[PDB]
Amino acid sequence: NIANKLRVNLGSPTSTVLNKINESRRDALVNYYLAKNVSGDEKIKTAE
Amino acid sequence: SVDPFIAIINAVNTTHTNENKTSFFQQIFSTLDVDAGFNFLDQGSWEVIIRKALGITAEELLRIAKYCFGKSSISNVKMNSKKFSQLYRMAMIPRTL
Repeated sequence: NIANKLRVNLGSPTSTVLNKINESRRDALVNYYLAKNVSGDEKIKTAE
Repeated sequence: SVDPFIAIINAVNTTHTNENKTSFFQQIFSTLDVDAGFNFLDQGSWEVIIRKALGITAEELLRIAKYCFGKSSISNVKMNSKKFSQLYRMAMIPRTL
């Protein structure tokens, strides 16, 4: 609730806060994709 | 420009055209539905996005919904593209000034 309604007048799609949102989201998504759900036959462990 | 002036006088432009990706309606109101139910007598999840667009507070949005619909049918409103003009009109005349 609080995350959906702190987005009301703050976090506009033309700002810099949403860039930090995306930077914190990619660090979760890349590590989670390294954790699960690739073709596991290829040795994919790091971000490179 | 043409689209906010139209949206002041008449329906917000909902036709996706040969522009970049989308229409003026999805450019301003990020994700809503023309001809959807809006219980803005109480609240909803649209109430975040309308304040994103127009820049209104809560009670000023309630007063701006008291006008342009009357104090009888605030609850069950099926807002087409012409009813969003009733909200864009009364709240973009101040901010362009």
